[PDB]
Amino acid sequence: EYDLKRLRNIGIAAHIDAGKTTTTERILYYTGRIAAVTTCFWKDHRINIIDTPGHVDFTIEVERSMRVLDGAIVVFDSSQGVEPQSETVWRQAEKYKVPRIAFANKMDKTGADLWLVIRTMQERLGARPVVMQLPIGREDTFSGIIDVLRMKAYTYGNDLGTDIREIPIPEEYLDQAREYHEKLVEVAADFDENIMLKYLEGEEPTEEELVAAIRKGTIDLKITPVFLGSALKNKGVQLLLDAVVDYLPSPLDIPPIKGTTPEGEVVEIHPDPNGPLAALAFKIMADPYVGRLTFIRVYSGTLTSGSYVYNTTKGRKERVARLLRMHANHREEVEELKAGDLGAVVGLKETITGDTLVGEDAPRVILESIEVPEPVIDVAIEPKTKADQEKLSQALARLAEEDPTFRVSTHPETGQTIISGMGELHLEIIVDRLKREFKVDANVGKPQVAYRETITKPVDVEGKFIRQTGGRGQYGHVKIKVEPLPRGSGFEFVNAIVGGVIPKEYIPAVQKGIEEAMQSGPLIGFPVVDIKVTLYDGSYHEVDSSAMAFKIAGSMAIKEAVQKGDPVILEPIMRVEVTTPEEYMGDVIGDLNARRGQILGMEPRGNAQVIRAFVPLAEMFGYATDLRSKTQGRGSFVMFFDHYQEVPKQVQEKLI
Ligand SMILES: Nc1nc2c(ncn2[C@@H]2O[C@H](COP(=O)(O)OP(=O)(O)O)[C@@H](O)[C@H]2O)c(=O)[nH]1
Ligand SMILES: [Mg+2]
Repeated sequence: EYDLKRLRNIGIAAHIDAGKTTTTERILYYTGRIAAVTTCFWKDHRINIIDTPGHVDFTIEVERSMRVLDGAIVVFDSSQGVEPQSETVWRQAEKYKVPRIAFANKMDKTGADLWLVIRTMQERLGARPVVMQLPIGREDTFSGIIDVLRMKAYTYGNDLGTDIREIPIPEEYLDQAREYHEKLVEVAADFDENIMLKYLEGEEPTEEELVAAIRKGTIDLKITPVFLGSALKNKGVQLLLDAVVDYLPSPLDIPPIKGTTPEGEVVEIHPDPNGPLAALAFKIMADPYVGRLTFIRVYSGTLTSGSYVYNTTKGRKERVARLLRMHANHREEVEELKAGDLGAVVGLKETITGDTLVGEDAPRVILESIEVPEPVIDVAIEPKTKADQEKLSQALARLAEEDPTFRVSTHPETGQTIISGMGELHLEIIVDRLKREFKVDANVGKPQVAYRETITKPVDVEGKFIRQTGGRGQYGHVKIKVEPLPRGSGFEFVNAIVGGVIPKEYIPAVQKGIEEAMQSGPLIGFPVVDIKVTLYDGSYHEVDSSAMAFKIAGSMAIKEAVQKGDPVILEPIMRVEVTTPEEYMGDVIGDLNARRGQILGMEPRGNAQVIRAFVPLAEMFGYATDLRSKTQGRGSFVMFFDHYQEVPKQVQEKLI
């Protein structure tokens, strides 16, 4: 009941509204005649369907979901062929070196041309797609599908899937069918030698030869077999399954994952159920009654239900209580989860999305990197009126655990809770996450940028404090030397008091006091970073001095002594991989250098052209729509924070 050669772990990446969701939903209907990844069966093959992100912008989620799957299907709204975003989604496919096939959906829709896809496929996606099926009909006249591979046709009596009759191709669509059979074998002959020789001598190859050959090609990334249908009208979907088994890869065709030994050495993990074990927990999905199910693709070895696996990313052991394969209607308990297969685990306390798992006495291989995002997008948030402040921070509790990658901070002045993250969308999703499924309605603020502040020249000034007989005598007096530290060298304190000049007891306050003003730079009101303070002189009032009057004695000096060291804003200067069609280069490169950018290289990937840059995050708000407009939607870009840098003189002056 387990042959690695019969699995087929696949995804469904479509432009929104192409039918990512409606194709799957109709894919289960046909499979199930007997939710992250959702196993199922078609002619003696298992087909674990990983879920690919909703919006294809999701990059990181996308990265994962990619890594987790073997084959993949692209769904094209056959109104517009490869859609602008369906164009962008192909980019991701191209990237992660994943074999695939394509689905012309909506052939009933008014606006139903196949060739439209084919043309703008090779034309816009550099695909060299191959035609395997020809419609019988056009719009709402669409009556079937021809398989030019096997030279037969299927018909569809009703818009249901109740009626599918195998019919010999109509005399009408015959001369077209024959031309494309040939033209195809010309692509099969491109892979099999025995096929060419039979094309020439005029011999008909064999269905296997054909399909066998076409498969090497689909797989080895040299084509993209192309079928069509309407998932709405329930036609050609079966074929699409007959496709997947035929062309889409088992976990044995795709290459082994690049895993990293702890010594640095990066070795390759070969799909072997009877060897050391490792897996990837990509999806921490919170079930109802069962609890924290974490979803895992297994690469080597076997997962036994009731065992002790090692969370290699965190470092703590985990116990696998039950092993689940979630199906279309119901769950499933299993004892094994072998290699190349996918599923759900029960237990695993401290295991988050991405964490790698290996088994007890097994090599500690990590599969995912170590990216801890520098916090760059600050967002301010009052509750509704402290009716929703209740379930505000108690809401962050669940959110924090399963995702480490975001600050939470109460802002100095306004006391507004402040959420510090990576990207913009990263933050926006949580608003919908909170103002809806968390029942935390409230007052939101515009994304801000993580400006930090610092000095440049070394200063040397004090910070007294006097409030005598109010209510009992109060007093305290510091004298400090501050100098600027190198970038992202952060804080350093030094105590060079001679002795006795200030009481030993009261230093903590001076420190607690410095630390409290470094949350408010004089330039805007952002955390002062990169500095070296030195307490060296002072005075005290023997009775009047107190833990309060030296917290203030000290705060009054870090505040004051900043506005003297020629203060300076620093800003987040990002790193960008913008994907533009080769035609819009001279156009958007201009866009970067308008946003104080500094272009680095340009290296080709696919029919496209990618460009590495140094735009200030400060100049990035709305860059999506500005590039979607300059590439007519064809563009796409990704950020990866790089460093903090100074702001130029004219940049600062305006910053108030
Ligand atoms: N004409 C036509 N419309 C479809 C078909 N499949 C899906 N749709 C429409 O696609 C829209 C959204 O598709 P959806 O399942 O949400 O795809 P997704 O947005 O990419 O996940 C729905 O409003 C459907 O009516 C099809 O085969 N033919
Ligand atoms: Mg959808």
